[PDB]
Amino acid sequence: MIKQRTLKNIIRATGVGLHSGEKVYLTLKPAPVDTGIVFCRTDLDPVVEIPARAENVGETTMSTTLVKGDVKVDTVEHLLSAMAGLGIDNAYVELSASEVPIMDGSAGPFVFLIQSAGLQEQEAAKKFIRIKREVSVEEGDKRAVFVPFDGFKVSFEIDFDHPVFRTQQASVDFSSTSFVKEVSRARTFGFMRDIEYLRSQNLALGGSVENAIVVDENRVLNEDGLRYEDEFVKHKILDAIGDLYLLGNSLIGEFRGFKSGHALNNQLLRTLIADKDAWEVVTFEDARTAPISYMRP
Ligand SMILES: CC#CCOc1ccc(C(=O)N[C@H](C(=O)NO)C(C)(C)N)cc1
Ligand SMILES: [Zn+2]
Repeated sequence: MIKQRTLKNIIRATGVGLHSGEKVYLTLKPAPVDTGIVFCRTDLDPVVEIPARAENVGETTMSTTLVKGDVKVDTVEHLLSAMAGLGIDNAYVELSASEVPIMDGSAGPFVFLIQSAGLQEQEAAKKFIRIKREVSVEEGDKRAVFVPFDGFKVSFEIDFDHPVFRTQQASVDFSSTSFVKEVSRARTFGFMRDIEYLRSQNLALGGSVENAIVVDENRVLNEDGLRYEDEFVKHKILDAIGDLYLLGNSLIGEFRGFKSGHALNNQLLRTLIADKDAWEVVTFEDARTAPISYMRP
């Protein structure tokens, strides 16, 4: 069988929230079978747990935020993209603040911290969600779609009227290309002109060339340039993988994004969940037959 996975050992990371600018401690802890991903705010008294599920998504303005009453966990998408890429089903995510650390702006440091500690396969089948029919959400010129596909594929299109914006479309098939090599290192991006407005709203407070691609009026400000020729659209793919992982199970299908973001990604998940005839929970007794393959633990 394709087994569920958790962490072999507890791992720790320190960083700052991209939007809050606040120092934060992140701890990833091994979790038992069928736990899912659960956030734990250890700076609160009492401590608050927020399961990483589509129903707990409260805000989608700049990042995906989880909410439980008056308690929040901001910018969960890059850590969840790393967990989805590596096939982590169960984990406790302890945070000392309301925002996950931005690290270098990509999923790269999270992928490394997890792979350093290593993965533990658990004696229970991994549950997948197969897309049986097309599900789509549109709002204005923005669109987010699930199409049946025997594997996992992400297609994305962005349309920025800026001189820096190169390849604005990309399609990644996870049967042909690894998450680690092709997507994990794609950093988040911001426009210098927006950062001014964002900081007046207490947003992007921790943003810098150290954790983001910073775009000027005509070029990338970062001394060392880009990690990929199409790093902007590859980061949008990284975000969709993370937002989609809030479904709580790995998807077997194709995601297509057209100028979409966190808000529409969550709306698509909400529509899929509601449209129960569009999907089915499946397990694979033989990994040789399975449409999605994961790296050895
Ligand atoms: C100096 C300096 C600086 C950096 O400042 C910012 C400001 C905002 C963002 C942001 O909103 N990013 C989003 C993201 O990746 N959500 O996961 C994205 C790409 C979907 N809009 C990123 C960096
Ligand atoms: Zn992002």
